[PDB]
Amino acid sequence: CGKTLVAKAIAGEAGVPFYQMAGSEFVEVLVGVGSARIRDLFKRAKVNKPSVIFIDEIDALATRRQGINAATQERETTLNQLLIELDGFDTGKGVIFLGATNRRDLLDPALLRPGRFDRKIRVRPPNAKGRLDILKIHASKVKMSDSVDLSSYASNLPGWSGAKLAQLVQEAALVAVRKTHNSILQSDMDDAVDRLTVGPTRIGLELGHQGQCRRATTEVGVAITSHLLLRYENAKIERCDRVSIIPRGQTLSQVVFHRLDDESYMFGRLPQLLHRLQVLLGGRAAEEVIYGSDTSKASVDYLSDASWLARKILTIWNLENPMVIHGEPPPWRKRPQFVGPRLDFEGSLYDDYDLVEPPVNFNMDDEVAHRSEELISQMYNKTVSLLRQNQTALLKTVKVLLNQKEISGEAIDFILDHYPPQTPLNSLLQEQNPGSLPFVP
Amino acid sequence: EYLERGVDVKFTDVAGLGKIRLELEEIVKFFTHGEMYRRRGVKIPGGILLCGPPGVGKTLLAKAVAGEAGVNFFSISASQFVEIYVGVGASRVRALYQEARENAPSVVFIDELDAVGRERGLIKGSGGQERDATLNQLLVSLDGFEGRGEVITIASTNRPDILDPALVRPGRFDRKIFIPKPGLIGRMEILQVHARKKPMAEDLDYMAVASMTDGMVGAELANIVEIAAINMMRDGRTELTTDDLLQAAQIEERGMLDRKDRSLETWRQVAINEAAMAVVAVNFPDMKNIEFLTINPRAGRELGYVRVKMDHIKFKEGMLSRQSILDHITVQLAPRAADELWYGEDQLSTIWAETSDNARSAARSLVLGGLSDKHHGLNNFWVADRINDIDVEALRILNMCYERAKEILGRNRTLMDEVVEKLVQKKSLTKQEFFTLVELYGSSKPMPPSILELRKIKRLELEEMVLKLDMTTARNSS
Repeated sequence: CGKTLVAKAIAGEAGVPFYQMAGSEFVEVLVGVGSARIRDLFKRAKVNKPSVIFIDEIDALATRRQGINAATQERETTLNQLLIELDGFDTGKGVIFLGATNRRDLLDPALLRPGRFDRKIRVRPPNAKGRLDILKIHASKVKMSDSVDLSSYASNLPGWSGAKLAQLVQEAALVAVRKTHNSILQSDMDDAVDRLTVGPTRIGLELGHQGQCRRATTEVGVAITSHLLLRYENAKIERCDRVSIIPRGQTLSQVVFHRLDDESYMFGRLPQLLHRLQVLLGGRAAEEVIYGSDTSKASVDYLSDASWLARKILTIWNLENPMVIHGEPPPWRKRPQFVGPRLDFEGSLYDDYDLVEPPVNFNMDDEVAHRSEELISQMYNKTVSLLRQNQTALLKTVKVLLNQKEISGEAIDFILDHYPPQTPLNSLLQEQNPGSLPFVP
Repeated sequence: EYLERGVDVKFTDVAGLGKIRLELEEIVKFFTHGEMYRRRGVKIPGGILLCGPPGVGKTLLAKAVAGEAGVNFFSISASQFVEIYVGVGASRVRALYQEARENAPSVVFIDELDAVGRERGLIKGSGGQERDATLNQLLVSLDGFEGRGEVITIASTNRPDILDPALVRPGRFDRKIFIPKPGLIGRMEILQVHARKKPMAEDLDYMAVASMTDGMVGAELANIVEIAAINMMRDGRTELTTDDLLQAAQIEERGMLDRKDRSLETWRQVAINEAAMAVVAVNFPDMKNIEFLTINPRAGRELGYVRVKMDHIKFKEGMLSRQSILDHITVQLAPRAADELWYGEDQLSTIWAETSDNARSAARSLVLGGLSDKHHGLNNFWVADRINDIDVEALRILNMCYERAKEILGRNRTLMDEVVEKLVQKKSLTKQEFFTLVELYGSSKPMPPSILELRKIKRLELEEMVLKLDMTTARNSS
């Protein structure tokens, strides 16, 4: 996030000498040398007043004495010398000391006491306008074409740090070098996006024709459920960008979902959660309607996510109205991640907000389990009923995606429009090429 | 080596002293009038130990008592004694006490004895043996053999339970003084002394600042002084007033106020949440005095908050009534009550999920805290049926608080709409205008009688019944 860059800019605008030496430079094997270096740096700061002292990664020397060699004694002596020099600093001479850290939990509360670290500033990851401005700054160093729209890249890459935007533009430059491009095109920029987000494309590494039809069916069913819920009931859910079955990184297939604005990510209502949960079982709905009754293991993770969010609706948030006495923590924890389903609508899915207690009565636990089973089963019948009403669009999208190895959200929308509900499957089956897309983007 | 120079801190430099200051000057008396002390036959108590919350300035008290005593002052960190090598710490303590005895009369100060005063046999390592050796050496140099009658040790710890009872033995550490958190006057005088070095005004009232920042240590008051210097140059006024102090305290206890983009329905939701909390709180005795009401998001809390300052004596001692908790659970459930009564049952949100669990946790703590009436308290049983029934009463208690919250919030719809509109238009509300709106649109709140009226009616009933018994004995016998 450029905290070191922030301090360097402060010194540059202030016109004062900048003293940079990281926290990892204070660790040694011999004892007492680090405190001597602290004293030397401090007195050299007191020579040219005003001046700024900056210590990068201050938590290296300021590790908390966690209660969960002689180097540790050196760390404590350096901490004692630093706190003595900080507390003995008269404020009239204007020597400001800066400390950059990555984790507040491991830093000792003694420094957080007023008189040593009076000001605590958080450096939030840049917003859409912030990432826009970082892209403007970093794009002035490399040759840029007029076809690159950096606003979409700033909006579609949430929470990315400034160094990550720097590596974005650098890998775009290296991709253009690889393609021998005279400038950064939009295709190369998107290539850098898919290289750093999901990973590089492999060469000819494909499984059998059955190992790809199931993943394609699952991802296309999830996309079709999301698009149908957007089309019919006007859900507060995301939109499909593109769906792929080309292996990238360690994902054999991927469906891309846009990230919405965080203002709608605070008051998650019951209908929004129900439609997102239907979107989660869209994969198993696809396996059950396309393969009839022989489902596979490709849609198990979505099933687990649906099962946990049903419990979160029931126990943690207590959205229904029989009142419950306790919530339960997730037995399994999967981190919020990339293109797969968002599962971060309330900040995250697998994070209870310390709303759990140990249960005493074991007779209400089964009623909670039965309520969760009833909700999951009813919701499963509704999503399978809605997806089974459109078998033509689902089958055509599966065939087109299997032929092209990648489909777009606009192509899925075109298939949905050109295939209305309740049309026979023979209309798709009489075509000269079911996996043919007559629409040109 | 361990000797410090320029110890000019006195008792005037330190505030929030109280009767402890008397003991402090008693120590000064021990350093001045000890001739008649030993003439009467009193051995001077060497061990005085200050125990209390951090940031109260125990080392500042040490400097004050050393300056008032007028003797040599030694201030040694206890962290230097523990080391990976053995024997060197014992020699350090030996040199410390030898140079203290040579510099007699003197006072020696060691802070945070919990690092080296840990009970032996709690950690299995060479550091534990070194700690045991240093503890033994300091014990011997304190009381072991004759040779000290003039050197007095002062110590500052935070947790008194960790200390070795061998150290707590009289003649080694017999005087134990607790430094409490400053009250109302103590915060006043600490703010005064920490603010004497800066130009202040004559219309500056510290009473409101002290009552605003309740339950805080003297270091926090020094911090309030430190946020009385940086934030007035944004507007550029002439002299410091109490408004800046109030805003600095508000910033410190919660966080800095940051403004972000927000829609109208989000503001309405936060407003109806805060309205639910305040409106259900004002009709209850323990949470009646709501002073602030804002929906502005702060650091760590995107919600608003309601500020109340109940009596803080019954809460600490434990004299809170059973009805005082059934009221608080209703208060925590009332955000969900407003959400259900306004957006319907099918459109419950997740903004009240932080209070809806506090209510159920409070109910669970109540039912097994002995406060129930199932048999008579009886928070523990043996058979599984009664153990299962233990958690039934908590859910019925939540249900009855839940219906009570529905009834309370349904009685007050007009004032609800009014306070929601005011909260959306102004984003903040103080006690006066909120209470004015309450008086304009409030419903009837018949207060249940306190314990005094119940005692009086029971006493008069008992007297009339006993005199009835007296006449039914007398005129039947006479």
